[PDB]
Amino acid sequence: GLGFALAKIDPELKQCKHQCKVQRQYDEQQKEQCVKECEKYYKEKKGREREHEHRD
Repeated sequence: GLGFALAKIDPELKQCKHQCKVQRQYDEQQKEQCVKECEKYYKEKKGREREHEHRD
């Protein structure tokens, strides 16, 4: 299919995913779980969402 597109998402995952990928190296499945938790915050709230944006 046409999965080449980056398909950017909300920035809140930028910082949370970064934290997951920088702290304690994780396998594809292990990193999937951390993203799942970060993504879960976004998913559950499903609102405008706000963050400090200390990093990036």
